[PDB]
Formats: sequence, C-alpha cells, structure tokens
Amino acid sequence: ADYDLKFGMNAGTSSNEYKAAEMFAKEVKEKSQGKIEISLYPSSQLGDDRAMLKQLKDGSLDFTFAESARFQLFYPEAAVFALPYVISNYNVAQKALFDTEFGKDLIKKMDKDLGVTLLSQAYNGTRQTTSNRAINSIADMKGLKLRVPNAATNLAYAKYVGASPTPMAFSEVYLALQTNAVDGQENPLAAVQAQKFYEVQKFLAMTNHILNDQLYLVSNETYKELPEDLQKVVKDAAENAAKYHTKLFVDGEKDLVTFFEKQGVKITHPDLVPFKESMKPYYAEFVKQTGQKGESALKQIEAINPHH
Ligand SMILES: O=C(CO)N[C@H]1[C@H]([C@H](O)[C@H](O)CO)O[C@](O)(C(=O)O)C[C@@H]1O
Repeated sequence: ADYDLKFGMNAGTSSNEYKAAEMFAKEVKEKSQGKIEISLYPSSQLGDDRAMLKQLKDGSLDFTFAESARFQLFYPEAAVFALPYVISNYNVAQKALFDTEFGKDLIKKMDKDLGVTLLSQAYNGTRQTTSNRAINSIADMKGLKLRVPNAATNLAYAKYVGASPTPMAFSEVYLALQTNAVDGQENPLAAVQAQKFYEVQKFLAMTNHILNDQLYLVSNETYKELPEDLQKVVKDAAENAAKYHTKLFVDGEKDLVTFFEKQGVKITHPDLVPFKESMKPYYAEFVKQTGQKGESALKQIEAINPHH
C-alpha cells in the first residue's frame, strides 16, 4: 500500500487489545480507500512496550499501546496513574488524563519530547493477583514470589504488601508460573484469560490494586506524513476502536468469574483494608521523591469524583 504501517504490542492474538487493534486496522484500511494498511506485530515480537515507545520516537514503528502510568519513565510524577489504590476507576483515569492540568501537560510533553501523538484512551482492566496457593489475606502475600512487569509501581505494589518481587517481561511469565520459578503474577482478568495463566495458576485473588488504561499512540514521524484527511481517518478510527476496547474489558469483568471457575480456578476475596494501609508509606515516598509536581498531580487526581 501507499502507507504500509505497523502496530506493535505486548498483547497476544487472543487478547482484547489485539481484537481492538484489528478493528482499528480494518477501519483505517476501508476509510483510507486502501491507501493505508496497518499490520499487527503482537506478543512482543518487536520488543517490550519500552522498546516499542522508542521505536515510535525514532519513527521505525508507526503505532503502539502504552499506559498513562508508563510515562513515569520520563516524568516521575506520572507514577500517580499506577500508585496502588489511588485511581478509583476508569472514570477517574479518563478525567485524570484529559481534564487535569497535569494530564493535559503530559499529553503535550508526549508530543514535544517523546515524538508521539495520543489518538485515544481505552480501559485495559483492573489488575488482580493469581498464585499457586490461596491468598485469603495480606498474610499470604508475605514472601510470595510475585512476578511483576519491569515497572516501578508494580515493583512497589509487591514490596509494600510484603511479597518478594521478580521482575520479568510479559512474554516470560507463563513459563515462570508453569515451572513454579515464581508463585504468582498480577494482571487484569482479561490478561489472565488471554495468556492462559489460568492453566498454571490454581488461585485468583481480588486485590483490585492498579487500574490500567490503554493509549493508542502514533509516531509523529508517521503522522506528519499523512495528508490531513488521512490523519483524521486514523484519529477517528482510534477513537472508535478505544470505545470497543473499553467495552470488551467492562464486559469481561462481569463475565469472567464463570469462566475461571469452570477452568478450576479458586477465587478469593481478601480484606483489602490492610493492602491499602500497606501503601501509605509508598505514597509518602512518592511525595518525597517527586516533590511538588507529585504532590500536585496527586491533589488533582484525588479531587476527581469517581461517580459519573
Ligand atoms: O504493553 C503494554 C502497553 O500498555 N502493557 C503491558 C503492561 C505494562 O507494560 C505494565 O503494566 C507497565 O506499564 O504489562 C503487562 O500487564 C505485564 O507485563 O504484566 C502486559 C501489558 O500488555
């Protein structure tokens, strides 16, 4: 095609992310009259999300996914998006990004500094904790060998609840669980399904600890080359895809209990009061490290009423 473009992702071919990206690619092909074709590169073929964000910056990859929280790699205060238990729900995640001074200035920085244009935001689920033994309370987290992604906020979740974290890439997790090299991991229900972690984890605990969004990102090097009518095709398609993406996750969160129980998984509901209390020193550390900018981001986000 005139524009043979590429969309990379960590998520695999059975995932909601991939299904929504498929929708995006199909609409862009159709509505561009075939001028743009977007091919998909799932399962970390191109590297992880850190690597793929660098590829958007350089222009060697056209589209990718990231969370708002991922930008804590560049702007430490943006860890606010993934401080456990701070963001109540997706409604808060949306307003935090688009309707705070903090969020709006982040979007502008992603463009100016990082060479990426934010097309749309979707919901990517609320992370829960799977394991090879029951988590009936916070006591069961003590010394649990808990895999985490290579992200500071997930590492801190594991540390402050009393677990023993092992960072590793998403692609490596299934084998780590299967072999019991680690005891557990944490991800939204949809990812537990998509990666088939239920095959290698007997237990799931509703820790409700971090809320993931999902940003549809384009490389400025690519977006600048598209005539403006095709830019609009791409933006409109990303917006349509994000709405579908969010629905896939919302529907799955009300539907997946039946699925996991049918697969033999035991689901627990530990008291979250001590999980939340265990985070108080982390929040203090975040404020110490990120200073006024972090205190401000937290104030702005904690001001958002969670009720639609
Ligand atoms: O790659 C992205 C893009 O948002 N998100 C990945 C996500 C992400 O890299 C982390 O939440 C850090 O922001 O990590 C996982 O949840 C995981 O490795 O458990 C996989 C998920 O696909």
